Amino acid sequence: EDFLGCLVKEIPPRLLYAKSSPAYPSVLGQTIRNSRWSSPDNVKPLYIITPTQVSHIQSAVVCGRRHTVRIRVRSGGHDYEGLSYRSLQPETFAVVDLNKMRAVWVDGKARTAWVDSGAQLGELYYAIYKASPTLAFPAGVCPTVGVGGHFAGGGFGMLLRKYGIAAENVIDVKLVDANGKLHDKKSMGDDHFWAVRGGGGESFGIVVAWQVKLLPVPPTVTIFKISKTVSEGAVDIINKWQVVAPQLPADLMIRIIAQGPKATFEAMYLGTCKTLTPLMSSKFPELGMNPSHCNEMSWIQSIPFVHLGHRDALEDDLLNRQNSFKPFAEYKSDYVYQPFPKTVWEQILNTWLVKPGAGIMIFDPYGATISATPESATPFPHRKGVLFNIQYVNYWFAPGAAAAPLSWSKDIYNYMEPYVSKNPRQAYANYRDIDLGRNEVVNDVSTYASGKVWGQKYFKGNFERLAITKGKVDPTDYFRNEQSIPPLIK
Ligand SMILES: *Cc1cc2c(nc3c(=O)[nH]c(=O)nc-3n2C[C@H](O)[C@H](O)[C@H](O)COP(=O)(O)OP(=O)(O)OC[C@H]2O[C@@H](n3cnc4c(N)ncnc43)[C@H](O)[C@@H]2O)c(*)c1C
Ligand SMILES: [Br-]
Ligand SMILES: [Br-]
Ligand SMILES: [Br-]
Ligand SMILES: [Br-]
Ligand SMILES: [Br-]
Ligand SMILES: [Br-]
Ligand SMILES: [Br-]
Ligand SMILES: [Br-]
Ligand SMILES: [Br-]
Ligand SMILES: [Br-]
Ligand SMILES: [Br-]
Ligand SMILES: [Br-]
Ligand SMILES: [Br-]
Ligand SMILES: [Br-]
Ligand SMILES: [Br-]
Ligand SMILES: [Br-]
Ligand SMILES: [Br-]
Ligand SMILES: [Br-]
Ligand SMILES: [Br-]
Ligand SMILES: [Br-]
Ligand SMILES: [Br-]
Ligand SMILES: [Br-]
Ligand SMILES: [Br-]
Ligand SMILES: [Br-]
Ligand SMILES: [Br-]
Ligand SMILES: [Br-]
Ligand SMILES: [Br-]
Ligand SMILES: [Br-]
Ligand SMILES: [Br-]
Ligand SMILES: [Br-]
Ligand SMILES: [Br-]
Ligand SMILES: [Br-]
Ligand SMILES: [Br-]
Ligand SMILES: [Br-]
Ligand SMILES: [Br-]
Ligand SMILES: [Br-]
Ligand SMILES: [Br-]
Ligand SMILES: [Br-]
Ligand SMILES: [Br-]
Ligand SMILES: [Br-]
Ligand SMILES: [Br-]
Ligand SMILES: [Br-]
Ligand SMILES: [Br-]
Ligand SMILES: [Br-]
Ligand SMILES: [Br-]
Ligand SMILES: [Br-]
Ligand SMILES: [Br-]
Ligand SMILES: [Br-]
Ligand SMILES: [Br-]
Ligand SMILES: [Br-]
Ligand SMILES: [Br-]
Ligand SMILES: [Br-]
Ligand SMILES: [Br-]
Ligand SMILES: [Br-]
Ligand SMILES: [Br-]
Ligand SMILES: [Br-]
Ligand SMILES: [Br-]
Ligand SMILES: [Br-]
Ligand SMILES: [Br-]
Ligand SMILES: [Br-]
Ligand SMILES: [Br-]
Ligand SMILES: [Br-]
Ligand SMILES: [Br-]
Ligand SMILES: [Br-]
Ligand SMILES: [Br-]
Ligand SMILES: [Br-]
Ligand SMILES: [Br-]
Ligand SMILES: [Br-]
Ligand code: NA
Ligand code: NA
Repeated sequence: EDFLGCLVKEIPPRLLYAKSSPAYPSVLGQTIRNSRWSSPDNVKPLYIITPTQVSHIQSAVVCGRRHTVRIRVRSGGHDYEGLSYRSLQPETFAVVDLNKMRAVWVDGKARTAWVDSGAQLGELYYAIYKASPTLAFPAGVCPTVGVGGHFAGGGFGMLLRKYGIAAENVIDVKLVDANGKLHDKKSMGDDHFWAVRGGGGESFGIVVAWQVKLLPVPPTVTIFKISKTVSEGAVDIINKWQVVAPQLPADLMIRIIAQGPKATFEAMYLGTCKTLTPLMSSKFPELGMNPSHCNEMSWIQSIPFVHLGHRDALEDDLLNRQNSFKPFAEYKSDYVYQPFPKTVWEQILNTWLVKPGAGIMIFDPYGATISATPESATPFPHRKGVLFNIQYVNYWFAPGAAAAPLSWSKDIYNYMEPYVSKNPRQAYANYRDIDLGRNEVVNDVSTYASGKVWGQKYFKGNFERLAITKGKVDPTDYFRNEQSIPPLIK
């Protein structure tokens, strides 16, 4: 009653929910993306707060501090492990859900915008579009991903080779810290501002809004999706790709989707078919790309096209808060610095991707701008020398059929170990993977040593600076989860 008592004093009760409340279950599930985490055996928050004003957030944090109830913040709910709305083990926590704070204010001529953390990527992209056909912002591919978690974890998509990650294009934030104080860049100091942009969600306070710079794109971009089965010589072509793709011009990204003995080469080119074809002919003719393969469209139209395959449905695809896609999902990731021997590609395509419960593998090439940024200039370390990133995606759709796909994710990660990065085995923070390791808690504080185990995988040489920053802004580890930066102090 103590915490709840505090909340009602400053926050409109229509914005507060207890498990008792009749609307609680729908408020909880509304942005859950993973059916694994909605089943009733999952630990649920004691309370849910849905602020509409920043002062509501400040009040929630103050109350939380005063009555020692911890807060997990949720924006888009896409956390792979569900850590924005569940804990792994029993504990008492409130979720602050930001889905009602979703405004996007674009300043077209200044090429900047303020975006609320509760807005979804689709909404941010659309608002930029309404302002200018030739402005863009380099973030992820999924339109329902929340801005808050995405930017905090770094965030990258089809513009990553041109402009880098979403986080390194943030010029200001509005943040509520572990004491309910509201900061921006001017008032928070450098480590905190460095850490919050890429150092992972939750750990560095609740970001209310982000100011971004908007970047130029041509009025026309070109997409292609070219498939090659192993019969068509996939293994030979993908073997070339791993060396060529990272050093293609920054205007050209070619990623690979593979879900059987067949590679799909998905490309975004910031230019026309006219100029892409000779470039392909010159730099990667092994693909056999020709003008029939070109899809010219605006940058904004490329967003639903890349994720769905649709070309027609702009407002529907970018502005959607229905969420009927709640699969059971498991994810892992890897980084690759030196080329695979062609035999590994053969095993992947012919053997591993044809197993029971086998998943999907996505290959994003780096190099160019993302790899130009020094490794420590942001908390995101996977930069110079990276050929490509790998995501291992596993979907299933029935509650009892978990064992085989889980077993495949585990088995293929083991298989790949010799061929991917090591000491540490690097991983992408926004592809959250609890099997990389979790925090131990001693005297109600996350330990540095337990945090180090996964932390060096996500953040490499930047982990210690993140922990020191944490130590400065949240020494009592108020804002934490099972995989959040532990405070390092003396
Ligand atoms: C579901 C999904 C995820 C995707 C998809 N595609 C991606 C892509 O093309 N590029 C990427 O870089 N990442 C992609 N991902 C992963 C997402 O980027 C991550 O899953 C994001 O972390 C998701 O953000 P969000 O939807 O906001 O997730 P939440 O569960 O709300 O938060 C995650 C994490 O961060 C903390 N957090 C949330 N909100 C805040 C604020 N305002 N301030 C600080 N910290 C915050 C949460 O506590 C939690 O720990 C494609 C798809 C379909
Ligand atoms: Br109080
Ligand atoms: Br009210
Ligand atoms: Br209610
Ligand atoms: Br419930
Ligand atoms: Br709500
Ligand atoms: Br649900
Ligand atoms: Br998910
Ligand atoms: Br519970
Ligand atoms: Br406000
Ligand atoms: Br207060
Ligand atoms: Br107390
Ligand atoms: Br506490
Ligand atoms: Br567990
Ligand atoms: Br779990
Ligand atoms: Br735990
Ligand atoms: Br201006
Ligand atoms: Br602005
Ligand atoms: Br308009
Ligand atoms: Br995304
Ligand atoms: Br979607
Ligand atoms: Br800046
Ligand atoms: Br504000
Ligand atoms: Br304040
Ligand atoms: Br401020
Ligand atoms: Br400043
Ligand atoms: Br100031
Ligand atoms: Br600081
Ligand atoms: Br994260
Ligand atoms: Br700027
Ligand atoms: Br341009
Ligand atoms: Br053009
Ligand atoms: Br196509
Ligand atoms: Br094809
Ligand atoms: Br082969
Ligand atoms: Br070839
Ligand atoms: Br190479
Ligand atoms: Br080249
Ligand atoms: Br270029
Ligand atoms: Br042409
Ligand atoms: Br040509
Ligand atoms: Br050739
Ligand atoms: Br066309
Ligand atoms: Br178009
Ligand atoms: Br066009
Ligand atoms: Br349209
Ligand atoms: Br909708
Ligand atoms: Br490697
Ligand atoms: Br290397
Ligand atoms: Br098998
Ligand atoms: Br460098
Ligand atoms: Br720095
Ligand atoms: Br290197
Ligand atoms: Br490089
Ligand atoms: Br299934
Ligand atoms: Br099974
Ligand atoms: Br399951
Ligand atoms: Br099995
Ligand atoms: Br090894
Ligand atoms: Br190591
Ligand atoms: Br490791
Ligand atoms: Br693992
Ligand atoms: Br513990
Ligand atoms: Br204690
Ligand atoms: Br404890
Ligand atoms: Br240590
Ligand atoms: Br390291
Ligand atoms: Br590093
Ligand atoms: Br470190
Ligand atoms: Na290494
Ligand atoms: Na997982």
